[PDB]
Amino acid sequence: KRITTPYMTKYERARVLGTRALQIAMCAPVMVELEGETDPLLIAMKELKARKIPIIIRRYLPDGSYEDWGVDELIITD
Amino acid sequence: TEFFFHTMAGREGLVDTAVKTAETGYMQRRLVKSLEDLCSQYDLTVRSSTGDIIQFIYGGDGLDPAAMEGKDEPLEFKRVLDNIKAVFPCPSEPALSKNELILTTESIMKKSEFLCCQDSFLQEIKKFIKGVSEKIKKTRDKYGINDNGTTEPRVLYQLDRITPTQVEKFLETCRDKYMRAQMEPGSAVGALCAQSIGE
Amino acid sequence: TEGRSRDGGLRLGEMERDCLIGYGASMLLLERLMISSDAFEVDVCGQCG
Amino acid sequence: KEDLPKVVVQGIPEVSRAVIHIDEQSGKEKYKLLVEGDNLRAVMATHGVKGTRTTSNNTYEVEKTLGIEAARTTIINEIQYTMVNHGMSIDRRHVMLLS
Amino acid sequence: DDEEETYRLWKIRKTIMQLCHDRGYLVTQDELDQTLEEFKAQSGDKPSEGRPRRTDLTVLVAHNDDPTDQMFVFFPEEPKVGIKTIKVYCQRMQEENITRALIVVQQGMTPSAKQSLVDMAPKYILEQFLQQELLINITEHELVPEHVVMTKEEVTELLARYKLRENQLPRIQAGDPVARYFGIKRGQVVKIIRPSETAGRYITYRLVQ
Ligand SMILES: [Zn+2]
Repeated sequence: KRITTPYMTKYERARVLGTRALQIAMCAPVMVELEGETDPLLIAMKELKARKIPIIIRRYLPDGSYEDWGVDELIITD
Repeated sequence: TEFFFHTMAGREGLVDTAVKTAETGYMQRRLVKSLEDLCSQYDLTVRSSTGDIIQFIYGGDGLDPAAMEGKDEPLEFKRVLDNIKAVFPCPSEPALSKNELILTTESIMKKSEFLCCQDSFLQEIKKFIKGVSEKIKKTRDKYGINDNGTTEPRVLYQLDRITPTQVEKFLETCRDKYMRAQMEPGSAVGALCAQSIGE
Repeated sequence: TEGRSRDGGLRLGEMERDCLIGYGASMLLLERLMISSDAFEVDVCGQCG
Repeated sequence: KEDLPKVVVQGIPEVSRAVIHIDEQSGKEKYKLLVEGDNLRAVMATHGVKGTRTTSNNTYEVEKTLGIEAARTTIINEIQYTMVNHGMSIDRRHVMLLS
Repeated sequence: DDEEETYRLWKIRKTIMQLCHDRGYLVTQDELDQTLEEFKAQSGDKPSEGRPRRTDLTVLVAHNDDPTDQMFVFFPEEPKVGIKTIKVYCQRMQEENITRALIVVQQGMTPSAKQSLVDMAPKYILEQFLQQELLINITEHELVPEHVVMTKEEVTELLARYKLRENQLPRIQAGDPVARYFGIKRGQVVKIIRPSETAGRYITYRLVQ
């Protein structure tokens, strides 16, 4: 069973938001409803608010073992 | 003569401001150039680039200094209890006595969600709540207020009022604050040390 | 280039490389010291090195 | 004839001078001994001195006599001592790493 | 005269007996509660009896597990000890067939004797001291925390807990005073119990090289 903390570190927010914002800037599909928003990153954070982002992080341990976690499943606080 | 002596003391200091930056820069360099590589891993150890151990737990307990509300200490218990009373001054509830307080707090903290916490901290909040139990005892002793709730001057219960709803709220809040002050894995603890020491 | 007489942009010294490390910014440090300043592309032989 | 007068006859060769410090607070109005000289092992090896509480400001000696785990503690004491005796506030976890 | 010297003998006896107790060898409480006056009753006097063997001990068998393993304690009387005295104590050891011997000297040792103390007999160990260092037992010192010698099974347990190799631990050099004190052979682990400002103790592991 997974052991690492259930809180999303701030570095994870920054990297998931960056990568998804880059994916949105290309013609990748978008699934949150957009209220006329245009900036790729405001959309990125809207998809974070609605827990729709389709990414999975892979938390590595220093021995080489790891733990997947859905981005839509971590504990997120501003 | 007074002007000449005073300008001598002025120049002495004004020479300093540039000079006292002469050593500061090279502490700022030599430190960070030996210590910027240390980082905090997902297993709560502190490891160098090659993966060797420096510290089995960061700081001994894994708390970052930017989240310390107290004097090097995560909470100020007195402050939190006073705040939580003010925002929820329930007028319906009855006030607890020493016995009900201890039984209530045992009823809550026995649940496993609190057992996941660091035991040191759990015992710490126990010690505080015992402390408040003693004081409510003294007040009720000095005034001899009966616990039945029937004494005509109802205002006597306003003196050391706590109600169960406030106690549960207080415990959940301490749990948050402690749980959100851990050094997040991946932090550059090594370089933060250098900036805090050169500054 | 170096200075305003020749429009040299501004220097991001070693001392800001450090402040950028402390935040744990890994993509911005790369962006601000390689892909904007002087990125270049090179051929390497894998056999001889 | 001019050399022998210089020879040492009694006391620690490495010490320079020692001063008796006095205090006044209500807890106790007592005395304590403060010494300069770079050799701890000698001062600890005499009658009268409560050797198990003796403390040196320089790291190297305490490491040489009490082992590195005592050196690790003398650093942190020393840095905190100098910071506060100026009056700047640095969180202790930030100096513990350095030691 | 030299009342201080008599007290020095008393103190060195006290501390070595205590050290042998902590190390696990044969020591009994009635011995550990001896007083300076009783020792004066047991011993003679500095001008009358002198530095040679009067009240030194060799009763220090490995009472913990196997008494066949045993400590000598030697008190050579000469200030500087040379190679011939090493040979004398070496044959003393060999004919007594005792595995261990602690050595204390007055004013140091000759270079040849210093050299021999590393290779005299790989089957024997001859940790060396001067009375200087034994006037105080460093464990009683404030600045040093408690140590424990750690056992192979717990070695495996710990390095399983963190999934390490023993080269990934912090280090303590053999020559370090407490390392000398417990006489630990290199390649072992020692538990360090750092006191904290609170009830929480800080436990930490350190490997001897
Ligand atoms: Zn080639």
